[PDB]
Amino acid sequence: MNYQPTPEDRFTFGLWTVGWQGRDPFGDATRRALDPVESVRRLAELGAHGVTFHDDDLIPFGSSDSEREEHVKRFRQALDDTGMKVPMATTNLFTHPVFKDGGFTANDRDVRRYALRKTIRNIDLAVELGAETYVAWGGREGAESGGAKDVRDALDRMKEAFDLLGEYVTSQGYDIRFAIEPKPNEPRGDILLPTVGHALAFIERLERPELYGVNPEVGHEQMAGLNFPHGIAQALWAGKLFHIDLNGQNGIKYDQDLRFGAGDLRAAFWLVDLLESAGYSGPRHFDFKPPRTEDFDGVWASAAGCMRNYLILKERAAAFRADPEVQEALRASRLDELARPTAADGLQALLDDRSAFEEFDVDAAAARGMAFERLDQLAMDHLLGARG
Amino acid sequence: MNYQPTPEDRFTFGLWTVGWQGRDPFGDATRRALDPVESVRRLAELGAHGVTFHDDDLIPFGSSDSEREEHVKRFRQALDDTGMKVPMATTNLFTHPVFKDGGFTANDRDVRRYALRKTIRNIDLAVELGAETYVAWGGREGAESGGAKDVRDALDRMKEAFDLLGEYVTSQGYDIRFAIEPKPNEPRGDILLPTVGHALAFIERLERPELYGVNPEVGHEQMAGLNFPHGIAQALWAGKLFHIDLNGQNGIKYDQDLRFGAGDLRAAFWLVDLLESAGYSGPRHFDFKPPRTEDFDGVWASAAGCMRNYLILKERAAAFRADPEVQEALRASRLDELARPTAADGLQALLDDRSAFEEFDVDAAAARGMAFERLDQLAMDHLLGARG
Amino acid sequence: MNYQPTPEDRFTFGLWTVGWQGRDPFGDATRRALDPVESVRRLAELGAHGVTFHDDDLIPFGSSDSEREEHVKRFRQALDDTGMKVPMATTNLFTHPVFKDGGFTANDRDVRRYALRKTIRNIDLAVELGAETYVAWGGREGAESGGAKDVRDALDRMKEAFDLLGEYVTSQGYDIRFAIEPKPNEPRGDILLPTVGHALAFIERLERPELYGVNPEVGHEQMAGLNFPHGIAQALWAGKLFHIDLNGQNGIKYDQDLRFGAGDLRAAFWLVDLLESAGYSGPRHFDFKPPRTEDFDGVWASAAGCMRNYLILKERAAAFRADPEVQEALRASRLDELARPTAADGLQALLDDRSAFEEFDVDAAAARGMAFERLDQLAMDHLLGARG
Amino acid sequence: MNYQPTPEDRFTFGLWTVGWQGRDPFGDATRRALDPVESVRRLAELGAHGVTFHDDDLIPFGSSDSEREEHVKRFRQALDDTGMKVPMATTNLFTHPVFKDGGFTANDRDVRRYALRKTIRNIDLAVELGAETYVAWGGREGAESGGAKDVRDALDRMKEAFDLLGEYVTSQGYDIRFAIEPKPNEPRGDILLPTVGHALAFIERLERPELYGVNPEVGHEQMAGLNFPHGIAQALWAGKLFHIDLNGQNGIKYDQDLRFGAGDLRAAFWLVDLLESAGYSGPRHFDFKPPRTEDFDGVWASAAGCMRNYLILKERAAAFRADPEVQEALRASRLDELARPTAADGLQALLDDRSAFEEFDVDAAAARGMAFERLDQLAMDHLLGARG
Ligand SMILES: [Co+2]
Ligand SMILES: [Co+2]
Ligand SMILES: [Co+2]
Ligand SMILES: [Co+2]
Ligand SMILES: [Co+2]
Ligand SMILES: [Co+2]
Ligand SMILES: [Co+2]
Ligand SMILES: [Co+2]
Repeated sequence: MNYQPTPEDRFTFGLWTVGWQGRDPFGDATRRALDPVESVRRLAELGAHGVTFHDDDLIPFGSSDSEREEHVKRFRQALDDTGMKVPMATTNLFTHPVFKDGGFTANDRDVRRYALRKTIRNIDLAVELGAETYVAWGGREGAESGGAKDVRDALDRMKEAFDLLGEYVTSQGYDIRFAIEPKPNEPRGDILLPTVGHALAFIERLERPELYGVNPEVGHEQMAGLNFPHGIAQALWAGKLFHIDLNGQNGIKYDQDLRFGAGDLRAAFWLVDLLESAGYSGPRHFDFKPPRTEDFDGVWASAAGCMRNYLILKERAAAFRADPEVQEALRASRLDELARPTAADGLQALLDDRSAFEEFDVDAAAARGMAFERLDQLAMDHLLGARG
Repeated sequence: MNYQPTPEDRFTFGLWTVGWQGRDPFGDATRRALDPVESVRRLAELGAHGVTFHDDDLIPFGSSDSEREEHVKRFRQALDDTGMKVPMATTNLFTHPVFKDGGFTANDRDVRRYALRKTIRNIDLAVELGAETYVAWGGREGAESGGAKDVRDALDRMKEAFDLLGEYVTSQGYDIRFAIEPKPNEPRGDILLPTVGHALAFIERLERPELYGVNPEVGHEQMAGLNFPHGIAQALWAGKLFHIDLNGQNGIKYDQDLRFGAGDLRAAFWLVDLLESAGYSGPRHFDFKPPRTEDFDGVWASAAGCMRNYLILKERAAAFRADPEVQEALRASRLDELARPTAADGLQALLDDRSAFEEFDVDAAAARGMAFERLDQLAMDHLLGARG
Repeated sequence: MNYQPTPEDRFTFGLWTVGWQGRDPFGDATRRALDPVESVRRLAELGAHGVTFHDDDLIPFGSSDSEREEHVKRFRQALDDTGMKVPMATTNLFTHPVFKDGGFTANDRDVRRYALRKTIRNIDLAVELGAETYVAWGGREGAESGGAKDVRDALDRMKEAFDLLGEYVTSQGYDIRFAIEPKPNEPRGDILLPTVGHALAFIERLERPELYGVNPEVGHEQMAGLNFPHGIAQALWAGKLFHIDLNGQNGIKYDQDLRFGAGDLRAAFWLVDLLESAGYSGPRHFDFKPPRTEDFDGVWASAAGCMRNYLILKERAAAFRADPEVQEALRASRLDELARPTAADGLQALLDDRSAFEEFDVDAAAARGMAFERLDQLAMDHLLGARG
Repeated sequence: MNYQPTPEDRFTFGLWTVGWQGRDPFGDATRRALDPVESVRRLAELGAHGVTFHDDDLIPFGSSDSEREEHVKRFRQALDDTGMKVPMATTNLFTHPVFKDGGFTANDRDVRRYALRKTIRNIDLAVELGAETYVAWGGREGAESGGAKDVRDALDRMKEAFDLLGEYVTSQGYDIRFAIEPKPNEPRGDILLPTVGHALAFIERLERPELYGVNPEVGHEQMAGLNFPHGIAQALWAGKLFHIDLNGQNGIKYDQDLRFGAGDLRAAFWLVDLLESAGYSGPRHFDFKPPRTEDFDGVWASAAGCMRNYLILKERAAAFRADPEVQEALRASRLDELARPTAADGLQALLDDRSAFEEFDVDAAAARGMAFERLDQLAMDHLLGARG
């Protein structure tokens, strides 16, 4: 009863994930840098479907046009020699000191312009490598103080930037969509569009909202103490789940970026279930960070554990939904009733319905048990593979 | 140098605020119930502008049509005898056991219908008393487990309900708007539309989004560790700030509902500033709870403290923005640059601009100090009224 | 492969657990009160070992000496008719309004005295029923403001109270020990001795520290974002784990008090393991609250789920420690090295050891991988009962 | 009405504070390294009393015995040329990869020994420079997983290390005391002795507890959502407040280390008050991090702001305690009653007191208002310097 991941599973990893050197705010790198080529081969041997990357992950900052091509060529040969795909690409607008006050919302106008040019350059490369989704994580978009950033003005600059990026893509006739990755805080005191909710609402104000979705991260939403599965549900409801970042997070605190399955285990189970039941076809991205206490051997074991955890949860969730005893329980809880419209008969009908108010026995309605505990235990028994 | 609140200040209070009996999950009521009439007179004497209420706050649950009128009549005379106004009204869809699984998103269809009828009934009364805004806090909309509620289905029921309420109002030709009050958790494990961001995004999916705004609460947003001022800014940017609930909250934990000014003091200062600079004209509502450790004398002192704190912060914020030294600091931080468009020259222009990339000196740009600390200290000195 | 709990398991429940009426800060009771006798029989039929209670749970407040005996007599017959035991008893110093400012640390001296008398009265009854541990949860000990309570003075009153209780017990020659249950916040803004750490340190200042331990709660420690298993470990290390309260908690927020197993599942697994490996013999108490959305049928299902979850985790933890592959992994991580003293050779020896500094190859030491990820995946595979 | 700090104020700063290069987990250094000598002169000109440092802050890692002396000599001349003192010193057991699994609790025995030797070496230097307190922050002491560290075994190693350090100091006849700085998490998933409470309790298990205190940090305690002033109070009560680290923290999240006064402003006011009323004589250390968005000019402005904020709060707290109206309010709240013993008359007396139970009118006692809101508003008016 083993769970071997295959390319068909659509499991992808970021060059920065297994490529993390282990540099933390209070420690130095515990591992040597990994050549992108090596990562592409190791991941392929593990059963990955593809890899994503930041412009600065593939081509070192300040690289000449000659070096640039050379870096891309090598990467291209690796993908060809393995069959790996590049479904998503993003831009690094947070590392370089120049982005200390942000990229698209930096107070310095000259910096904002540079941010757009650096991004557009990568979008072109992303389309060349075959990326279908372009993610944008504004890690420096925010502030540590109250009078340091006018959110109203910042939002204007944020929209302007995204609007321009949409005009460029549509002008080049590129078949690529944008995905905004929200984050509550870190490395900034407060980051703009901190949750999936703030990102979804901001997208509705863009000139072409149909060109923007959302790339929510398990750990990010949890950083604010929110229910990731619930967040994902809303995104799917609004048809904006263009991509997703899987990982682990131990409650509220710094961005752990643990391997998928870690941290909130039950949350992971409910997430996989929703993704499988909703029919999510997007790639199963893994934005994690192998612990700095591990070596190269540990890094590969960590990544493999991510795909394995997903497969295991996927199996338990399927068995949980296919279990008649569970199907019967769902009905006992009225899960089927929640699906039926409230007033399909219309407003006037509902207004003239005495059974809805005038002659509604609230006493008897309130006495009805929801039987939610029995259903949850059935879900727990399935997760722990202990069905008795 | 005193701060006497006047009706012109637009300070409003909820009947449940100063009317709180002090019943907590681990204790009984420490204060006797207050007759709505008494609250309307005491608040008027304090300088309040008006009071808001839940259908169940003014007319006891199960009240006969005869009792109903009687309760309203008395309340109406009090408002006339004092000049107090009723700018906002809401429905209690959380107290009664019948709403143990929610109101608009309850799994039981019969309950959902009853919830809509109970609401519509109050909307009518709200329009009669002169309410301009109708708030909806779905305190029971959520779940304690994963398989107990299908967020996708729940969102459908939530939209259906709001859509119907919009049809009723437009059908009656009522000049009233809706305001959704988000809350992360409590009393439910997880409440739907937990943040201002989730509420704003959900509103964009309604048939008539122009009829729905947002009533964010200081404590609620803080319950998720978010930046309230930032949240309010986004709302104003999207022109959805129809109402606001002021109060205090000590970090992340249960809903304290402390008097305005308490908890995050700096957050309160930045909030008042934004509200005053943005030109917010809506009422300054106070959704607080006088500590159960206080008597009737303490309740009045608590409410008065709310209006006083706002007035004090309002003064400090005004002095902070009018201070030349501060105006000069804002320029040093490039606050004025953040206001200028990024690429007003257009996309093609930005693409052909070598000064934005090809010949952009990032080294010199990165070396520029933001001078945010000096600005923040200037803001701190103003708040503490210690300008030296 | 079922897990039937037996009295030998030592599973106990509080009268307030399954007896919770469902009264929340925003809702009324959804269930009718349960007669203590009924709870004692239902729990016995489920396989419980015994039940605990607050003085106010068994004998209604203000009960006459005649009523008191009557309530005790009935309870006594139930225990005899079932074989259930009463391993722990506690006092209710939080419900009654009189305790609005606290019990042992109330500002009013007359209240503090009353609190001690009310407690002593119950200690006597606890010893009569056969209780071995007396828990003290200071739910009202704290404050909502800074100048409302002098922690230094409060700590004095707290010690005085506990010191007096120790003198009473030793004077009566009672064979009962005290257990302090810490809680970060709620219902008070901040509660004294908020964590297991603060309680353990405060106990070291008591006249007879050997008479005081600690009754940590899963949800409480989690309310501050701490690692419960780690907290329990420290308690065991200091030999102060006299009792423990099991339950569930979904991250940081109000006190959920969910059934054991819920909330942090992985945390529960590590907790059970430590309790089983350390040899904890104390009773497995369950301080939970059946969701108000459930009826009497749901309450029993919830309680049963608590015992079942423990048994399942107990099995997985045992298999995880007995697995050779795991034993080998522990060695690879140097878990065995952490057990060997650092400088058993002494200080002088360590000072003269050139291999510890002068000739210590830190480069090679740092390159050694901890192999913690492989061990964690092995722990995960065991928990999910998916060993492949 | 300005607040010029003087050496008499006892304001100290860590070399790593104003020396922070700005390297974050998602960004590079935005500022060039500062020569310790320059920091000692700039701080002196600002009015600082002295500076603290880690062994690796003054002497670069791997420095030869010849380089070591050279670094110390220069530093010594700076202190002489300015009059600055070195009240505290600490060891860097977190940066070097060798300490990836911890220092004193590392699984590798050879690493633990090296950690002790590296520490002892610095203790000697600390005593030479005139340090009175030696702080120990176990930033790497913890784990990211459950089976990666046996807290029981780890605690043994932690005690062994501290015990040995106490034997070395007493053997050398050094007049220096140890101070343990707790931290909930970061950079490790969970750090041992996460709160002031866990550190105080662990110290009571040391061979010579009289040689160990506690160095609590404002931001650290807040990282767990605890009340810093309350934490400090308990420490003072146990006479273990040997040192303290001042700074700012915006609720629950990563370690911001903002300048003193920032983050929780009210918490800062109550802290200063307690420190001034308790008579704390220890140095007012500032463990902060100047925002990476600032230049050298901003760094100095940030540090100056720390001393200024303390002085301002110190003034407001003094005026708040000296205000008769406040003194009268404290009495109205019974703050004076909380100071009087509960049962000075003894146990037997309290047991025979019918006025404490038999004839205690709880009804009238419960009706008494605490008047805490009035007192808090008086405290608020004083803080905002708005006494009307
Ligand atoms: Co992350
Ligand atoms: Co991500
Ligand atoms: Co609230
Ligand atoms: Co509200
Ligand atoms: Co609890
Ligand atoms: Co408990
Ligand atoms: Co810190
Ligand atoms: Co520190």
